[PDB]
Amino acid sequence: AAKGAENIADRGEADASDDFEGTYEEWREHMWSDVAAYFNLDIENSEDNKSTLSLQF
Amino acid sequence: TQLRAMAAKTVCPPHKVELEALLEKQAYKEQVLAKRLTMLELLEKYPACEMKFSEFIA
Repeated sequence: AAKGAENIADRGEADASDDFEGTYEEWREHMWSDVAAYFNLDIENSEDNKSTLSLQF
Repeated sequence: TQLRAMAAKTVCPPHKVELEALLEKQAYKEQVLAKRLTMLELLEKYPACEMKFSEFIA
């Protein structure tokens, strides 16, 4: 940023010693939206709904 | 991901509300991560969650 930033989404932190998936989750959802509104996007928030899958035996 | 998969196979409406409650940031930290609550223990708690073995394993 002290070199000309287009910081579209504030940094996010993960503490391995506590709740790394909480924070990773917070930063992520906030993140997609920051960039969404920014430009636009392709899956919002929509979805991709391909909760993908496979199992057959 | 595991909780959503279970919620989606749950035909116990209040039981679906509870599994979804666990997705919230605070509940997830305090009731899932702090106590190390597993998918297996939730399947035992919810015998009418229609998840099947092959979806479990995967």
